[PDB]
Amino acid sequence: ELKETPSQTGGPYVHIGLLPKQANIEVFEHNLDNNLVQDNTQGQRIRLEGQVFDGLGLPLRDVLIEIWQADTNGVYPSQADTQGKQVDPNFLGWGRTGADFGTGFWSFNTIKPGAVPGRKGSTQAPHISLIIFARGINIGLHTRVYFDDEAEANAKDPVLNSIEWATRRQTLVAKREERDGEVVYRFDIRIQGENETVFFDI
Amino acid sequence: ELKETPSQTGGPYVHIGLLPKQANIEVFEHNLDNNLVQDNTQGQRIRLEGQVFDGLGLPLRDVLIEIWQADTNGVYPSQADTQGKQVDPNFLGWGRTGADFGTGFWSFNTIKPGAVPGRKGSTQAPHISLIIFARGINIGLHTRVYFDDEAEANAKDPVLNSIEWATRRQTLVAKREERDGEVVYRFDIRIQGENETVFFDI
Amino acid sequence: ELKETPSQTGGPYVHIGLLPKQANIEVFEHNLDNNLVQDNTQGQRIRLEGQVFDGLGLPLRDVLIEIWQADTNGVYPSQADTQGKQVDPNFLGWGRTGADFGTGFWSFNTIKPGAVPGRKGSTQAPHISLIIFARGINIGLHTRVYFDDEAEANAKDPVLNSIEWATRRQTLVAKREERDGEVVYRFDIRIQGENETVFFDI
Amino acid sequence: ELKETPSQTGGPYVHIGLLPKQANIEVFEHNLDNNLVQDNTQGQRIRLEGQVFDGLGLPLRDVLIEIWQADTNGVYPSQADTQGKQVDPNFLGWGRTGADFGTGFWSFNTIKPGAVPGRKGSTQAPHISLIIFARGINIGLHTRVYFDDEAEANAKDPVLNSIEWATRRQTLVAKREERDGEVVYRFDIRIQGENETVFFDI
Amino acid sequence: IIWGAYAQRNTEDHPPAYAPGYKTSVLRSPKNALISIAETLSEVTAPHFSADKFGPKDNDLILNYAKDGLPIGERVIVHGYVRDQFGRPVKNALVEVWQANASGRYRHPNDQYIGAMDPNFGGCGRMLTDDNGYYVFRTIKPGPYPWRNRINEWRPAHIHFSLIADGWAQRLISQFYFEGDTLIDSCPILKTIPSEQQRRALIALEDKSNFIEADSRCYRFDITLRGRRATYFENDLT
Amino acid sequence: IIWGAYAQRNTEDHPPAYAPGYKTSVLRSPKNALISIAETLSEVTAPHFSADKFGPKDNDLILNYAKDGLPIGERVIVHGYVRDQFGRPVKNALVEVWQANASGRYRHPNDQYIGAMDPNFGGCGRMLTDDNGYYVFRTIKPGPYPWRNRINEWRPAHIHFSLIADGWAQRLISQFYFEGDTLIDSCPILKTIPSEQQRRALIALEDKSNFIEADSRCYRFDITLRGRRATYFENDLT
Amino acid sequence: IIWGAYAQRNTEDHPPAYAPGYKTSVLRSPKNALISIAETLSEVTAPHFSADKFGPKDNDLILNYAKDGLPIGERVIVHGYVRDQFGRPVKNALVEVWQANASGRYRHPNDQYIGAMDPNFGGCGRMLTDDNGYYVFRTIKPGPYPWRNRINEWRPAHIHFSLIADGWAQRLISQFYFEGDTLIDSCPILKTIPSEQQRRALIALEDKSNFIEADSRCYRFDITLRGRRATYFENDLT
Amino acid sequence: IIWGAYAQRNTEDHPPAYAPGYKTSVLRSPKNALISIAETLSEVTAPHFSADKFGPKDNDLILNYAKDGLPIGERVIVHGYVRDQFGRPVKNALVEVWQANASGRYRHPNDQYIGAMDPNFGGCGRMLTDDNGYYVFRTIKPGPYPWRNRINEWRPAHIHFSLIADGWAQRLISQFYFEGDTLIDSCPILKTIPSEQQRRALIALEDKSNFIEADSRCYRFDITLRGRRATYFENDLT
Amino acid sequence: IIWGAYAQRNTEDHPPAYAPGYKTSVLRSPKNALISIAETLSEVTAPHFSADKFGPKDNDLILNYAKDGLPIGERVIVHGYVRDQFGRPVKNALVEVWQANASGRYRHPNDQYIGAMDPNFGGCGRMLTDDNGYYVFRTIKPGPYPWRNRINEWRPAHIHFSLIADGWAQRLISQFYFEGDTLIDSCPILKTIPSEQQRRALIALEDKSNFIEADSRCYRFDITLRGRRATYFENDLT
Ligand SMILES: O=[N+]([O-])c1ccc(O)c(O)c1
Ligand SMILES: O=[N+]([O-])c1ccc(O)c(O)c1
Ligand SMILES: O=[N+]([O-])c1ccc(O)c(O)c1
Ligand SMILES: O=[N+]([O-])c1ccc(O)c(O)c1
Ligand SMILES: [Fe+3]
Ligand SMILES: [Fe+3]
Ligand SMILES: [Fe+3]
Ligand SMILES: [Fe+3]
Repeated sequence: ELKETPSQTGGPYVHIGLLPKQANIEVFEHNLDNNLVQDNTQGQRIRLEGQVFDGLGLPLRDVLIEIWQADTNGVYPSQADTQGKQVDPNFLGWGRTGADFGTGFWSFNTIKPGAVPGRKGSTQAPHISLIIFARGINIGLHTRVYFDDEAEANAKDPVLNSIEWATRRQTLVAKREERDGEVVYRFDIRIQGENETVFFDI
Repeated sequence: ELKETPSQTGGPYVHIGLLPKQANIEVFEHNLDNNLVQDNTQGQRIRLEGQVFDGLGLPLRDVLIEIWQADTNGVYPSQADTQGKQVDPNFLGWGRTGADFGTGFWSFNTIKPGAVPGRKGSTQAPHISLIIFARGINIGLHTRVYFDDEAEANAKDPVLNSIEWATRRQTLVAKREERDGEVVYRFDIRIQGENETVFFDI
Repeated sequence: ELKETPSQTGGPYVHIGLLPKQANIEVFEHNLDNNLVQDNTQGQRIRLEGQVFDGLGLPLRDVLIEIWQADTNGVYPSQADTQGKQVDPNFLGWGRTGADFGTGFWSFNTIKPGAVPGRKGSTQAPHISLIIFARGINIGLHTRVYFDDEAEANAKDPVLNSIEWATRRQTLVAKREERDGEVVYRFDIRIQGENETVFFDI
Repeated sequence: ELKETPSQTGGPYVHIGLLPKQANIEVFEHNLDNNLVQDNTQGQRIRLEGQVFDGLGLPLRDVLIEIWQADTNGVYPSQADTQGKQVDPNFLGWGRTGADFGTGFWSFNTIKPGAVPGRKGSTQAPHISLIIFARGINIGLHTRVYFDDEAEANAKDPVLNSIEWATRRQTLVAKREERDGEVVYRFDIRIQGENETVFFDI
Repeated sequence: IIWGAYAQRNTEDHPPAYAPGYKTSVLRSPKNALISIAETLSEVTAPHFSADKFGPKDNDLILNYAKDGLPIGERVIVHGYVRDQFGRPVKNALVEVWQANASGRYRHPNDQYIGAMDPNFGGCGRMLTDDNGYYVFRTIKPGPYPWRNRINEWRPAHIHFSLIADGWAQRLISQFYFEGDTLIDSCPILKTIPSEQQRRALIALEDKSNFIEADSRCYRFDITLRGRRATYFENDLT
Repeated sequence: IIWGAYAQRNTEDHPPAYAPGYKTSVLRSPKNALISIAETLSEVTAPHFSADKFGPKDNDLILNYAKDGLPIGERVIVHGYVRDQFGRPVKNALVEVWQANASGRYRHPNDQYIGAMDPNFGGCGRMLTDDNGYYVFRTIKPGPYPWRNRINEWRPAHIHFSLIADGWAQRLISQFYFEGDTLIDSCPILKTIPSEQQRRALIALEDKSNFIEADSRCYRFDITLRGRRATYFENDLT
Repeated sequence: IIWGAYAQRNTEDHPPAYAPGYKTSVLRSPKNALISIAETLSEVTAPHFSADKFGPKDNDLILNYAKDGLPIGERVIVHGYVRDQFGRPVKNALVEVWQANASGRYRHPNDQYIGAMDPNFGGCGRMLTDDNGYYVFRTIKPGPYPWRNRINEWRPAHIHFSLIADGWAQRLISQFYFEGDTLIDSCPILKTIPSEQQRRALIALEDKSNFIEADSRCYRFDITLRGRRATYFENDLT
Repeated sequence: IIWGAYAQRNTEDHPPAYAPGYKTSVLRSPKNALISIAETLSEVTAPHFSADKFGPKDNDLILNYAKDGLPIGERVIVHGYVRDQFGRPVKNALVEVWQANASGRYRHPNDQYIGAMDPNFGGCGRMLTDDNGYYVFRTIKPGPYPWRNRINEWRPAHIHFSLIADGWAQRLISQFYFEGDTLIDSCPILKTIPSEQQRRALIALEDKSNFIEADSRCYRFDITLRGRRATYFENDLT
Repeated sequence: IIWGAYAQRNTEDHPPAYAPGYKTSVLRSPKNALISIAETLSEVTAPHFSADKFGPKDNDLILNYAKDGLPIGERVIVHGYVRDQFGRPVKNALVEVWQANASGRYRHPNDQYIGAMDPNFGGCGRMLTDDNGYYVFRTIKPGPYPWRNRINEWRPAHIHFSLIADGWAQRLISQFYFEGDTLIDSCPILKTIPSEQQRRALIALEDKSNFIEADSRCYRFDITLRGRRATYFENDLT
């Protein structure tokens, strides 16, 4: 048996290889981005935005974010999905973005995921898997984003209830807002200090 | 090539060897002290005072302080100074003192330094190099003291701008006050916790 | 990664295993020989003959020779040939013979090869790859035979021009002769001394 | 005691660092060359030319040559010279050149050296110390050039008589010629084979 | 075969989050321990990328950004295999890499190192592993990079790489170095890794037999990802 | 897969051409260095031989020359695999072998050794490797052979073998010996090979588990040929 | 010669700021990493002290505080050299030392150890190194000192020393111990130093040949400070 | 002091002239043994070069050929000392160096390697050692160079150097390599040197303490020349 | 491929029949030597079992006998591969196992050990290897068993296994133990095996990466059976 290749920080210039455009490099015709909604994608469109703060309360201006989620019916666009259901043919389920060099804000244009099956015939509340990479971060940090308008589902969610320190569960719930006719969920990540965001080892 | 001799704490009785008088020992006729102003020293005289707090917010009552600075024209009384200018002949530029065993207050009677040249033809804002030694401190802690009445100079200072966490720069600026006709700059040092003072590896 | 099996001399009796007939052994019904021309082989038939001399100028009477060449159109009867052209269906392209125990003369009945593509879109002058094996020879000696009636092609040949000692290029050119209506190319190989034949590490 | 740094071939591009001009590089204002005669240099001017042949009789087209000699009075322009005599103030005594990339010819414009003292109160016949550097040559080859018009001096020369194989002494004697009013000495160097030039370990 | 969950990540084979020697990790490391969870479909699934979207030179850093000429530097080919911890090949995994140029200079707005920029070099590429988990790309060997951890800190020559494969749990970003580089022994980032054997797992080895005459040298570098166990009894994943 | 050129032959893994200890090499070795060349179609191609032309006993030296009886000697089976340096099997390669008989006597007009001839033994065979690069033949173990290098020189027992495979560059002729033979340590021919590990690469190992009861013993001998590299960028070969 | 900056301090050759074993360092160590800076005139300059101000007995701890008699204890001479990391001598550097007396008792108001005070011993001295970086002083060997880290903690015998030399960057305060003292192996303060070789760099060695018959013993102790590099190209310091 | 002759060159510490592994030496090596001679004034004298003729950037390869910008590559400083075999410093010796660029490409008409040319790099410099035999120059680290000995031969990164000092007998041209380069172990040219200790005498060592923050790295390389013996009795040299 | 006979069983790799230390073997071991025979169809053939007859829980000892609840004990999964001595996988071989329960008590009329019986545990299962020779079953780790060889004899924890595969000659019954059990070093039955390497061939190794969180641990145990040789000449078997 072999050992997993050891992790290393993404470094300050992680943008070069993962988000060339942001670094002003135009080598690829097709560039991966933070927009998961296609013309025929199903489900209600939402905007996921926020910031990542360090132990001083300062936003990371060099952080890279990625999300993984299921379609509107809770089916992942992955051969690994064993639900037997058909997935939205126009949904990648994944996206990538980077904080703004100036403000530190990041965002994704996606769809609100449907409930996904949990272990032992349980049902997970809607959520998006998110990972953080950046200078100073030796191993990508895993976390989940739940929605505050799914109070009843979150109360029965297996992963949230696996956290014995109940006061920390709230750090994983994004707040819904409306910019006119657009639904926006605000999710700020706190790496250190008070209200530190819960991070998972998946 | 040889390795630098490893550092060790100064210990609780650092006063014996560095400030005999304070420890009630009269062996030396000439004793080094915290008064850098001589009869003919040039420049405006100022008093530099403050306290050093530990991680509990309690002042260290056994700490030893030393400062190194240039004269009123920004020239160091050191053969290492390559400015080609003549230095104040009546200025040592260095001083030593210890916190009061009871209150923890320390002070120096010195002169406000003139602007010193920075690297690559830049200009440093006026500052005093200060070092802390004490029981619990394995290696002398280096820091700098800038003055709040030199706002414009500090804004362009190379070292201050080398600190990427802008909120911490303020911890290196002393506050000017007036005890009648005397100018006093208050500089409190916080080793741990909130508003922790910035320490340099020079 | 593994290392190539180390070479060894063919020995004085190399004929037993490679040319049984010459050693008076009749075990095989079909015996490999020095005749590459079949009934329907295309191209002008030529005879390739010569001798192999040692450092004393004496012919080797126990040497074994083999040749590898393309058909009349410069296509090799090999799956490794990537020319996309069809090869003469009646041409092996390979042959084997041995010097005469008495005179030291060797010969092959073959076809004059067509020009073969060189590297980087270049064209090689017609040639036959030849290898020598014998007692005293630790590793088979590689060389090439060009024809003197292809002066213009040889002048532009990549391999011949890769030899910086121009005077040696001539050692690789056989001389055309006519035994009535038969074209014969004479190619004498000199292993040592003056006019030593050029040997390649392919 | 330390060991001498091990020698290495000068390589095919030795010209870059030792004769930039010949390699078409103009970095230096003052470039070392093959002209040892200055405006006021004393002595009869001579031209030293020739070629360097390999074991095939082919000239090296990438060889670098250097010479070291005394002035017209047999005094070296070196602090190491212990003759007590004054040396020509306008003579470097050293020069460098390279064979022509096309023909392989090399040459120096210098002065015919005067007789230099030998060991144990003996007198050396006039000579020039010459060294060869090139691809294929692991260690610079040392040799000397004597002149055929100094027959009587050469007969008594210590170094020439130290060569027990008398037939080889002639390989170190250059032949005098006249291109009108110019004296030219031809010195061809043969590294291998017949008439191989004598090389010294000095 | 019915797949179960990915084997637990062995935290001892990775650098901790907090590593005082690597200064920036001090304020960017959680103080709380990571909360381990049993895997669900969310953790064992991952996106799929079709090779159709990739350009012909996406894995050729020597040419994908060349404008008026070729980049200055050491022509090197890097290849290897991607497997899961149980030795199974990882098929069609997205491999993305980025690096500095021959001067040790990055094409990034935040890089102000005196090292010279190469107008013909970009520093980024990508590719998908084949059915054997094999990958191969061409580039210019990056030069060491000075950075401010301690004032005179230098990253040894290195190439950043990222992988997205079959399961979200396999998500991995790391760096590989070149055999023989002396800066390897003193890099604070590389030393955040606990074991010596793991540090060497990030060193690309010279592959001399695969050098291309008068053209390019070659390095061999294999990557190992976490692997899933097979299930033969209860299937709790769902 | 688009194949490139064969990897460069490592001259350090082979005997030099000039080896004073092996006397006949003195006048039959070039004085000039070999001129290395970049490969072309001429070097990477090779002839093909169809098994149809081979007789049923071509790989059976015990029977292919038996006239009135069986040959005198040690019944031995030799088998093994042929691979290229990268471990890939070599399919349908022509393997030809020849040897002396049990007396150490060769069936060749130029052999005048007192050793007795065997009217039922020929000493030569051939075969083609299968799809796995596997080969197998049967023979009589050859006896050591006295020869004149130094007056009392003796070749250890050995079998000469030759291979013609996929590329002309792979053309190879060599010899293999039998594990345990003491003459191996003093043979001038075997000692022309520089390294000790390479000398051992020519020793056939006793394969006891493959002995055939009351019949034959068996030796295992694998052969490694040069291998081609795969091309992923410019294809200069043509 | 045009001097540049002092070489970077190798943090690995010094104790960290936070060392749980040395309790008082827990609340007196920054939680933030030190911010490294490029040096300026401020860091490479330092004050100058003239020997004129020093008394004749400033480097003689046996006599500089003797009132009615000599101090009780082991008469020892300590000397050595001060060099920068590149081996260059450190001239006219201010060396200040302080220690407890033969009882392990310090002449300091805060010291309440039962160990007996010596009315004729002060415990402090100073001196300037000569042109060769040489220094020498006389004292009474200090006795071990009990202190409260863990209730039964004991400092091995030690002498505190401080140096102010040519550059502010060289500012250094440390301690040296005596060869053979068994308390050396269990001191929490000495063990804050990472490497074993560095811990031994603080041990003064018995210098038997320099003992003064029927008078004093002698210890040799050399100190190494950071050194400046020479500049041969751009001079950015200014 | 009255100087005698230079000590005899130890032929065992140098490569022989004939080295079959290095092909071009086959036709460019004398077949006759070198004739050793007793030294005369001719052998112990050498030319003198005044520094006045040298430009300010002659020892700065990064800038002496820069036209429109800086060269692409790894900024490195190389320095060291030149001594004679008896340890005496070699003063005012002419040191000339040349190398390829970061691509492993030489600025020479005969170099046709695909490696990219750098319009701002020349590849040559020179300098004179000071009174301590010290030398120092700046350059771009050269990239390995492919060449035709065996078709896939590669020179490890290297810098060619030449010295002309006090005596003609000291005339020396050689090459130095960089610590850690893996091509060092397989270079036919470097292997012409008999002993292992001598091969290592040509490797420049990383001098980390002399690295210049955010600017250049540094290598230390010392050179040893032949030395003269002193005479105390008969002076036969003349 | 035409198969010949199975390789000869190496009696030295098995326990002898007579082993005084294992008392019951004294009267149940032949005094005559075994008569070896050449194999016939009788020895190379074996029965075939169809998986259709097997129940869904035949390889699940935790559940195949559970009545009112689950068995008391350590939930463990055991898996591995079955190969012949030449490394070839053994397909569709019948594997039968039996063991005591967590108390070290067997569900057999003749077992009167005080150890407690588990009403929900049977102690027997079976399965067929797949196409890769792979097998896997679940059970409760058996406890050590006291027995009367010497009055205080204890079998280490063990699982009895039996195999019926492709040839009657492969018929094998044996036992495997668990890595780390201290009773392994003193068991008279295990010590009937001559070599140390063979004794270790019966120890199942902890397979930590295959543990199932909050459920079961796992052990890896591979079995090697005798293998058939291929025939390339006379086929005497018939
Ligand atoms: O600060 N980091 O983490 C860094 C800085 C530079 C690098 O080239 C890097 O890969 C990481
Ligand atoms: O607490 N400390 O750090 C101490 C205590 C006693 C000492 O003698 C000392 O040198 C240091
Ligand atoms: O002279 N040789 O090279 C020989 C002589 C006898 C042999 O059996 C042989 O294999 C080689
Ligand atoms: O052939 N040689 O000797 C060479 C070829 C290339 C080189 O870079 C070199 O230094 C020497
Ligand atoms: Fe980086
Ligand atoms: Fe103390
Ligand atoms: Fe033979
Ligand atoms: Fe070179």
